[PDB]
Amino acid sequence: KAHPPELKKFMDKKLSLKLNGGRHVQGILRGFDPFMNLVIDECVEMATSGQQNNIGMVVIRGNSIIMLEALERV
Amino acid sequence: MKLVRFLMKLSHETVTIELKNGTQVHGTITGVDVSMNTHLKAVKMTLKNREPVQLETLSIRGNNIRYFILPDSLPLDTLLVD
Amino acid sequence: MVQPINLIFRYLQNRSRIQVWLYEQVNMRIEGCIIGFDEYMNLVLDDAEEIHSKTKSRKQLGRIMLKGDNITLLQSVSN
Amino acid sequence: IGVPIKVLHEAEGHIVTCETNTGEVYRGKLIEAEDNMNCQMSNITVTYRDGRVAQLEQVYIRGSKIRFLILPDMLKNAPMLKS
Amino acid sequence: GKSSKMLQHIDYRMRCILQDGRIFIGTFKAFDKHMNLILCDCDEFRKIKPKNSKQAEREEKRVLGLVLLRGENLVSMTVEGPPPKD
Amino acid sequence: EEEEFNTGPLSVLTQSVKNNTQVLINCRNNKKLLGRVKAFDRHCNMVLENVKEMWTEVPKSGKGKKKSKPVNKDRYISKMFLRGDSVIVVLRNPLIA
Amino acid sequence: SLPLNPKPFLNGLTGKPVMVKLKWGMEYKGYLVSVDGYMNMQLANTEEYIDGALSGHLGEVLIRCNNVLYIRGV
RNA sequence: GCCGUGACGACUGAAAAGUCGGCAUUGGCAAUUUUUGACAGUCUCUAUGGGUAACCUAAGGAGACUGG
Repeated sequence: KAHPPELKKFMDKKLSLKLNGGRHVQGILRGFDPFMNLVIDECVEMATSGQQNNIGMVVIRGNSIIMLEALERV
Repeated sequence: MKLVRFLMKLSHETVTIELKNGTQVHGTITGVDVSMNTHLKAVKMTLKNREPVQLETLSIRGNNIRYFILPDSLPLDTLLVD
Repeated sequence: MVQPINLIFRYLQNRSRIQVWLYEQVNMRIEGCIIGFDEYMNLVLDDAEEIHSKTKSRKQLGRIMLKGDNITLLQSVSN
Repeated sequence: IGVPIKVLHEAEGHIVTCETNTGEVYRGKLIEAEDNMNCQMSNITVTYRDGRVAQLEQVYIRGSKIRFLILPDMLKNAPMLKS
Repeated sequence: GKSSKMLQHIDYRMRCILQDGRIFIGTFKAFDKHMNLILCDCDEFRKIKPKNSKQAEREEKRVLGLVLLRGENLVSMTVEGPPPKD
Repeated sequence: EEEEFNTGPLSVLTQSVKNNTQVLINCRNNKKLLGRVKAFDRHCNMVLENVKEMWTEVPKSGKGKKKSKPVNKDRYISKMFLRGDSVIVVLRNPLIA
Repeated sequence: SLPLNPKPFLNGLTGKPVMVKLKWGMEYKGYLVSVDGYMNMQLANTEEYIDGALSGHLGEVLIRCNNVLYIRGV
């Protein structure tokens, strides 16, 4: 207990992140903690309009992470 | 102090419970546990915007409770003693 | 590997202006300079602003402590 | 550790269906299931709330944001009939 | 005291109500601390729980099968029918 | 712990139980419960007496054409238990007076 | 400032005029009497601002921690 | 109900420490994956429903928006 999420496999891979609020971003996994809070580099916001905007390196709180999908092969 | 202990004493009382989802539950308490999970018998349960349904038994996850309406008769000062 | 908490510690040290995505509220986001933070990701922000994405309007706040409950996402802004 | 959790770990390597808190439906092979219900899957078919389908190679869903899972019936027989 | 209130209904057919308002009916085979539930031969209903609705009893019924439901999303449970013997 | 109930924000509840004074509880259900605190705990579960519950409603399109006017409502509840998560705000006042 | 944390900030703000925004968009202005470990909050001479406009003058008030979005000194 | 803690004991380890059984209670269980809530509220669409037409209705099913 106080377990890690099993995410080493996904380290330094490009990912597609579905967040709550119908929000979606894409970026490279740079790290994580036991709460599933993530560090995502070269992150891009995929606006509901279809337009995408570069936001750089960011922190996503694991709380609000619905789902992730790898855009690479692990 | 721990008020769930108080609720655990209310076996065989009849109560009305209002749920977080608006549902109204009237029945006789068979058991409250430490998580406030509540079990009843002879239950008339009215989901918001339905006519009641009667169930011989119903088991509620504690967190889904808004509040209990207790018997007017209930001797609270007795029950609050430990 | 970069740990998320450390990124924040970096934000703190840098005094980079930060934009926070809130939980289940898209029309408003919060901005400010992280002065300090705690184990619950509660943040102390300086010269903070409410940002209305719909109205293009900003509300001026000053000294803010934002509960971490609301944090969806943490980003940096050049401004 | 919970009885249902042991049965979930038993389904690792099997095809399972997962519905999220938002009602998206993911069907494919369960690679890894963590204690907190965090789920790694592969070769997915996803069916959105509008009905449309898509295909994904690799996914990972947080346990909290799962509403439920459907497991094979291959599991129903044993050994957990003791409880 | 007894802990039995769940263990009593084990092996029975059970009507479980979800937080969105769905109705899951299956054979109650296991539970835990969180009230994560194991439901064998489980179907989902949406429109009604029949009390002999003269028009029909069953609309939007779906066969699911072996279901594990997370307790977070459970609201309540009542006894639907006795255990199947099998 | 008692010290934290006594001097912390929950002293509002501690003070209401000791003085048998009224408090209004703004509640998640959009309802307000007005009454006396017989007991309370960390979570703000409470056992309440002489509760006046107040809320507001609409006829909700009684016409059939989306026409209604807001309506206040109330009801008396002598004895009841409130699960504390539903608490938004708890108000102490010159209410009891 | 050299690291100014949540807890001390709030403690410095006790004895002061504050306004708290709640997640639900209500706002409450008053003197912060105290806060506790869970970040429950006690105001005196509270006022309510809804839609940013003075609604009700309320007096002494407890706010449950989970409701709080943010607190501002003012 | 869940998990700690203190000794006693047993079994391993080079060590640091690790594992197991029974006993005991001076301990806790609202801060991201479950049980002390992010929920609350609004509006449009649909007859497999009724109606003589005109049309009225929306349980169920679908979508949009607010929380300044």
